[PDB]
Amino acid sequence: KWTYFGPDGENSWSKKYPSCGGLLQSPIDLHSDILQYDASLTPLEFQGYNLSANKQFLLTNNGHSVKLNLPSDMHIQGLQSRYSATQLHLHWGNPNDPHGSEHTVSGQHFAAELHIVHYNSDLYPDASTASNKSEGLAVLAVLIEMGSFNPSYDKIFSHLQHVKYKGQEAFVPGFNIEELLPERTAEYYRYRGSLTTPPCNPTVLWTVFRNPVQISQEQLLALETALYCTHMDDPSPREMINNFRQVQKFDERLVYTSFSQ
Ligand SMILES: Cc1cc(C)nc(Sc2c(F)c(F)c(S(N)(=O)=O)c(F)c2F)n1
Ligand SMILES: [Zn+2]
Repeated sequence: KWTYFGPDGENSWSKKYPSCGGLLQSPIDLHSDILQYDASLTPLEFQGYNLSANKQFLLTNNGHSVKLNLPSDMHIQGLQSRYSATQLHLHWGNPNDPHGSEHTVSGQHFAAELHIVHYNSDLYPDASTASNKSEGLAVLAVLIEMGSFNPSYDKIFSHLQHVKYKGQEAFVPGFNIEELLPERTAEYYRYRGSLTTPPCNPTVLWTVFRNPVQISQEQLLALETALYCTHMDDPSPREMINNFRQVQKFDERLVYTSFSQ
């Protein structure tokens, strides 16, 4: 069992999941000392991200986040191999300190973070197999700040009061997942790291977009207050808050940027 708070929290993940104490761990603070421009980093292309509106996709509260299942025909092109999507989900803080992204930029958290998980489908039959191979996974990260309402993020958030408890599910009509991405997607940070949850496998090629998107005050507060880690009618609920990992050491290494500074 793992959590973000108390005896099963992140300083204890290495007891059940040894890779959480291993090398290449994410997330990290993206700061000047550790950045270098790499002009060979080209734009990713996002294929099949305009999901059919006549199809539904499963939204689930899994006890650790809210996750939307994504289809195999969605992928990114541009890496050595094609990577196919498997799911997206979010990380956030809480209303008294609404700074719960995973990655930080020059020490600042953002309000929340979206992850769109993909696996190397040219070399591996599924995401479980890929998850133990170097560069087996590729995750896209979008930093989220509070400001303007976001109609495209609302296609997910409008369902939150109906997946309040662990194990609950909703169906979301397809919509264009590219509208969750920020401006200037050609500008990003790129590095080799790990899953930021157990089992913390060091097998993720990260792409964190440079620019954040905005969601409203009301949307961020729904995300921070609607959900629980526990089942309905568990007599001692646990609020799903602060489900982000602290930044990790990152020494002797570099994050590559597709933008110059
Ligand atoms: C290790 C493994 C195997 C499989 C099949 N899916 C997953 S899904 C997943 C994942 F791949 C991720 F990269 C992450 S994250 N926070 O984006 O690092 C995650 F939370 C996840 F839930 N992870
Ligand atoms: Zn994540």
